[PDB]
Order: sequence, then structure tokens, then C-alpha cells
Amino acid sequence: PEPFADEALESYFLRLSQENGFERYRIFSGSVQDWLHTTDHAAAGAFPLELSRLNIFHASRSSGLRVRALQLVDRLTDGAPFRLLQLALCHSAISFGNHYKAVHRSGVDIPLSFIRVHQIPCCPDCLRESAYVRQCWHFKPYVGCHRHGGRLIYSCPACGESLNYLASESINHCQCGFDLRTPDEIQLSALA
DNA sequence: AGCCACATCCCGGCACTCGAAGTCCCCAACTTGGATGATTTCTTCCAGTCCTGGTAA
Repeated sequence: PEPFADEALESYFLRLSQENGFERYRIFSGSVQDWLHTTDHAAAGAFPLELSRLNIFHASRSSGLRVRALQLVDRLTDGAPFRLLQLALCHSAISFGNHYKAVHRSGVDIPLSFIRVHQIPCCPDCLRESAYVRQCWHFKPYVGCHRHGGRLIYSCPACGESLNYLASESINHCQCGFDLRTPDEIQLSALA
């Protein structure tokens, strides 16, 4: 699978597992963690399985060991040493005022508080063209979208069941639900 | 190899600095020569009383 220019790190990895047929939990644990362990023990010890936990700004001190795991993937998938690292969210070296935590992604630093940790929404009008969870949704200051007739990002309660893509890793549909093919200022607010 | 209890750990939060002039440095402190003789040191009288044995002829 090739990465998209605007793709989240977790989206790419989910697609990769699935592309190789590693659809189930047990093989997700396996095709990921056990292979890493058998390369070297450190690539696995630094690598918890749950998806939310995988990104750097969720991590503690042993980041370099997690990076080594990214580097093993870079070899396995015929990559480049920074192909994935250009996508990851890391600890900024810049305080952003009053000792706040701030998070750095290839040139843009966004304060910790604007990261939309829970209830990621989606836009069916773009998902039907290329189905992968995209970046710029994880931002708190971002409702609606550019293009697509505007309107609202279709929000978490799709059908009497809260949605996201991390506690339940499907893109087109989630849990009990279906394939989701379901006021004129926010399109300016959208430009983050 | 998978599941569960318990350790800590770091960010967001909170509170403090705290009134409000300075008061001199340094180096030296004395040598010598002698301390007196001649005499004497008290005497009279007195120094309480009564209670509180065991054992055998």
C-alpha cells in the first residue's frame, strides 16, 4: 500500500495489515508483534498492540526503541528511513507558553489540547473516493470541510452506537452499522 | 503464551520568591638593681535531773 500525502500513521498501518490479509485480532497481534520480537526483542517490548497507544505522543521515555520498530517496517516494506517518520506526532521541543505540552508533526506544532482524542468523525463524500482515515480530522478546531458541498462532518452516533476507528478498526462501516454512504462560517474555520 | 494487581509516573494545577543603601584595610607591645630590724601572746569558778529487761528462785 502506498501512503497518502495527508494520511495518519495509524491509517496506513491498519491498511497494511488488512492488505496482507492480517484481518483478525490474533494475526494483528502476530503479524505485527511476534515478527518484531523475532527480529529483535526491543522492537516488541516497546510495542503495545492497541492502536491508540502506538503513536509517539502517547509514549513515554523509550521512544528510540519504538522508532527502531518503525525502521524494521521501512526495510520490510521497501521504504526509506523517514517515510513513516514524516507522518508521526512527536514531543515538541517548544513549550508553546506557560510550560504547556505541544505536539510536533513535520513542521507544524499543535497544542496538546486541540488533539481530538476521542470520537473521530468522517466525511462520506470523500471516503467514497479513497477509503482511509485521513489527517485533519483529529483536530478539535475543525468542523465541516472544504469542498463536498460543505455541511458537517458526519459525527460519532451514526446509528445509535457511538463510532470511532480505533477501539473498532474498520473504515467503511463499524460494529453494528452500515457502509457509511448515509450556517456558513465553519468552512473558514476549516482552514487549519 | 494469555490474563490480572499493583506499583509508579507525568501533565495540568497551585502556591511562593520579595519591598527597600553601604559602616576600613596593615605592622610593632621595654630593658638593670634592691622587700628591715627587737620586744611581748591572761587570770577566777562552774559541766543537771527521770521513765523506757528476761529468766528463774
